[PDB]
Amino acid sequence: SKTFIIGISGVTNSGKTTLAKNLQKHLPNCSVISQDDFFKPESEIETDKNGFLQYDVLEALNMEKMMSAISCWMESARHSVVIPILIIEGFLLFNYKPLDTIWNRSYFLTIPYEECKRRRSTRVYQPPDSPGYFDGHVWPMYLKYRQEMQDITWEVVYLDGTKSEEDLFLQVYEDLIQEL
Ligand SMILES: Nc1ncnc2c1ncn2[C@@H]1O[C@H](COP(=O)(O)OP(=O)(O)O)[C@@H](O)[C@H]1O
Ligand SMILES: [Mg+2]
Repeated sequence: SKTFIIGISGVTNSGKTTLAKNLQKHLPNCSVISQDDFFKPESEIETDKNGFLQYDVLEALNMEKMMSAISCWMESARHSVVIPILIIEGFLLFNYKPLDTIWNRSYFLTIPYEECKRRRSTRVYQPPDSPGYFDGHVWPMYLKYRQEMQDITWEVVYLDGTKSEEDLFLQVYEDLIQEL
């Protein structure tokens, strides 16, 4: 019956998947769900005035399919001990109200504008980032999300994504040992 559910959010390229993976390998009976696995097909993505595909919005995501994956994990978690841990990591978690009571802990990776743009440029997407995509869409949708975070009623731990991978792992691991 009992579970421990962790949210890891933050801007694109802030190290969410990396952190989730480092935690998983050190925590027993731990799983990870990635929001990145639940994008709608390209044809269902809206395009704005400037021709920018709206990927960085809840409407780009099949959150019904994501919820069923979380329910599948819970059912598995029930038979996993003869406390199971789930880590949900993704760029748009904490503004999704159906999940607002799920979080036992809530982490938010932050990196500044320049570093985010730098990392984002080293990654190859499907389809590739158009020129101007970061300034015309990615960063604006991020600031909109941070504005939406201002009415979150529960505690969120903001993490500095420019710290080394191990530094971030230890910081979160130390926090978790104290919460579990
Ligand atoms: N602590 C860190 N410091 C610097 N770079 C990192 C760190 N963690 C991950 N990265 C790198 O930044 C990029 C984004 O990492 P990833 O974990 O995929 O981010 P996200 O899941 O938030 O998109 C990758 O190239 C990855 O190797
Ligand atoms: Mg990721």
